[PDB]
Order: sequence, then structure tokens, then C-alpha cells
Amino acid sequence: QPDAINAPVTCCYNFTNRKISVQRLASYRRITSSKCPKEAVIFKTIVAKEICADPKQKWVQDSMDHLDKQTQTPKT
Amino acid sequence: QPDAINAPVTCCYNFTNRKISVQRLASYRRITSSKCPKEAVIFKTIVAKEICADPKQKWVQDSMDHLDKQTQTPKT
Repeated sequence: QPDAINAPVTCCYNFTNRKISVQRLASYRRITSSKCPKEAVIFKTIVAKEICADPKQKWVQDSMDHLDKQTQTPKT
Repeated sequence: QPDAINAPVTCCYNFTNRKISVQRLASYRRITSSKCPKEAVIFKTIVAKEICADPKQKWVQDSMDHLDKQTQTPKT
């Protein structure tokens, strides 16, 4: 018993495999819908160029982390 | 010479083929990216349930029209 199967499933096709400077990365909305053939990272650059990036990369593990901590500034 | 090929291409897979009441349709953002395997209509219902609908249907031709004229009210 599905429910809302006619949904625009936001998915990707390629992945910015170039070390994109964390500066260009204005934000990151990791894609991962159950209907997408492949997961990805929506590195919303500064120009709003949502770039799907392979989360299994070694440069997205660092960048995606600063975005993972670029919202609220923790304290010590 | 491409440019931004690692983009999250918002596409669909199925299409609400049931005559969805124009009331449920809160808005419509017709999908049609050059990377999507199929065009569609993002009938943003009231619950924000973006429903990709076949623009080649006979009920989406009427609904999609009221959405096509549900923004500004023309005058005579």
C-alpha cells in the first residue's frame, strides 16, 4: 500500500569529483531518497549550483563536515 | 564543454494519473530538466506533496491551467 508514488524524486547523475573548495560550498543538502538510484551530497555552492558529490570521496568527507558544522557555532 | 554536470537533477518516476481535485493542487512547478528522462508537473498539493503528473493527461490540462492562472488575477 504505497502512498504518493508520483513524487518528483530529486536525484543526481554525476558527482563533482574535483576537490571543491569549502569556500565555494555555501551549504550541503545530502540527497538520499528511497527512489533515487544513487545517494549524493547537494553541495549548494555560492552561486546556488547544487552539486551532487560522492559522499564516499575523501574531499567531500572534509568539506561535508565543515558544512555539517557551519550552521550553529558550538562553545567550549 | 559541459559545466555543472554533477547537478541534482530533480526528476520523477510515476505520475498521479487520478483526477486530483484542483483544490488539492496548491501549486504546480512543471519539471523538465534536460537531464530528466521524462518531463512532468510538480502539482504541489496542499500538504506540499509534490505530485509529478503527466502533462499529456486530460485532467492535468485543466488543473495545470487553473494553476497556470492561480497567481495574479487578471482584469477586464
